[PDB]
Amino acid sequence: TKSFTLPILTISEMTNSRFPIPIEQLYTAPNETNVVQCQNGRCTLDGELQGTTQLLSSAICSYRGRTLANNDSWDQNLLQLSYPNGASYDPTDEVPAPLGTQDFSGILYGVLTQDNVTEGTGEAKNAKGIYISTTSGKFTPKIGSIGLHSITGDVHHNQQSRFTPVGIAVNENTPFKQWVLPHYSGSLALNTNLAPAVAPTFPGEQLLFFRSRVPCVQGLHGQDAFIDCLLPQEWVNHFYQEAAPSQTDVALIRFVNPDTGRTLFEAKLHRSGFITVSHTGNYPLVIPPNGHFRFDSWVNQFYSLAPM
Amino acid sequence: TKSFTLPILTISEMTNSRFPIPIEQLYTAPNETNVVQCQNGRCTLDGELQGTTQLLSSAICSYRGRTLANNDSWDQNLLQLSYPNGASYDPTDEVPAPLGTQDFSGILYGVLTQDNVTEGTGEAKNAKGIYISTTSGKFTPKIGSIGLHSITGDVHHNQQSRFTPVGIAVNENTPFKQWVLPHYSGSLALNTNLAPAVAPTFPGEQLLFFRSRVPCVQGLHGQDAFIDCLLPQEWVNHFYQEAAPSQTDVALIRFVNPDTGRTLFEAKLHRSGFITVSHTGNYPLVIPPNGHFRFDSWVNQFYSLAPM
Repeated sequence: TKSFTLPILTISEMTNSRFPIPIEQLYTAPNETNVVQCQNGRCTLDGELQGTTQLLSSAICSYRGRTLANNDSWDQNLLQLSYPNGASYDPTDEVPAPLGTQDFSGILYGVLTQDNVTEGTGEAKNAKGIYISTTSGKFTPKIGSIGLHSITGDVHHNQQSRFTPVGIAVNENTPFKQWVLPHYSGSLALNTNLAPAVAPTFPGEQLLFFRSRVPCVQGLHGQDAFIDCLLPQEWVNHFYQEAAPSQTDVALIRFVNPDTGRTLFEAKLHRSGFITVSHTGNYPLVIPPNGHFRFDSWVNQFYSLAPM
Repeated sequence: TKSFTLPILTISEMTNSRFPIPIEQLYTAPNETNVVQCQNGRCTLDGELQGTTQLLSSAICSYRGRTLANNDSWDQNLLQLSYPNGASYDPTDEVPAPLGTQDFSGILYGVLTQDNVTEGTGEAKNAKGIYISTTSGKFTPKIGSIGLHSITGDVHHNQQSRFTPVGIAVNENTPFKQWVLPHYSGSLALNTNLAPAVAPTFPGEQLLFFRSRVPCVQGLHGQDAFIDCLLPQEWVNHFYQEAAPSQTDVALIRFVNPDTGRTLFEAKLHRSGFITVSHTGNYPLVIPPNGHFRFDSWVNQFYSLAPM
């Protein structure tokens, strides 16, 4: 039996598994009416990837394929999605959508690049600012196509194109809802192959999130936009490499000062890949920059954590 | 002795350590006039980071800090830098520049985001297209600031801002030179704290690179823009985590087809963190997509690799 371990990384040495940006904060909050069912950053403790989760942060909310002109005021072009090797996407794969597809509802903003242009064409002429909205009828990544709304630049028809994500956007009628899953097939079919929803079951416990501030290119004045993941990408990749068998349903872990080994707080790491702590209320944790989690032992799902 | 290991990954499961994009190819070539002294993706086999190397691919070529207006027709603003993890940048730190700073000469293109704006301000109005040129006299990241040439959008003064890299650009007088190090202090001072230059010393050997195509938003019509790194970011992170003692100066590795067990080629993984192979000339490797590297043993200085 290979022993279960965690990476020794500090929180600032880890990446959000739902958007390609660094983790900034540990944050615990109740679920209130949210269904916490994100599809990126989902991995069991014994290394089984779930949902739309893959290994590369540079593939999260990234798309590539061939552009196709579309007669619509919002989506002036569609993107026929292709695998990184170039082959067309296969909707029969047992996944909710292409791996790395955005798992939040609202507008994703980024830059499309296409066939290289001559130097004389002008500055950044092969860069197009794009809104990818999940509330558009053309957002059907499971079927292999998404809608591109151009803001800056001219998107050319029938060119191999790559989309690099930058942030999210909120306009007058499209709020950013990080816990509302997109309809990966639009209205044509229901979502499939989803990683399960997660929630604390033991009274007094709340989920502990790895929190990042995602750039917001429109809306949300005077407030930070947040994307919260259940596992950092480095933990997903570690469990995938190690594939250590899970001895019980819950691994007790301790957040420690690495110099002294002293425990700052303890938490429950559940076998399906999420963390709970004993706290009541919204809470951004105050922790030393050198602290990190350490696997302690395997316990039961109703172990009584020390309050933090 | 703790045993040295490699992560089990195909090359499409690897990230370029000099730009946040996946690896696409393996490539070997002679050094001819290039001084190979990149500063990102530098790590010894026993886990010692060098140059400007840090652990997050999402921090490579990313910048953050506060903008300030600048009376210049090219650099209309400067970015007063932090470290990419937000920690105050101290120019007396023993680093060439803030970790993750671009290590190629030319123009880096990306998107700047600033204080969030109201919805009514307009679509993507908190997104600014930016050229960051290393040939500008304002590219002095070691001193604590870089110049921002805005193409689209209005860069606001004295706002906490983030720069997300998208690709490179080539205008009429700024070629993309991936092996010409920037002057991190400009003309005021020479580069400091550099990871050493690398070159093959054994007869018949050449460096082996992990190669990606970087998007180019201006210029290089009909040509591909390549960024070559000495180690994938996943190997940097793995060596940092494991810190396995190096038993000799050279680790013999092999690239295998896991189905047939065939060694497609063997290579020297040097203690200072780079790979050499036995080949003469420019050669993009032809390899099956399921191939991966394996560690064989520690060898001496005069091991003769099988030609590939």
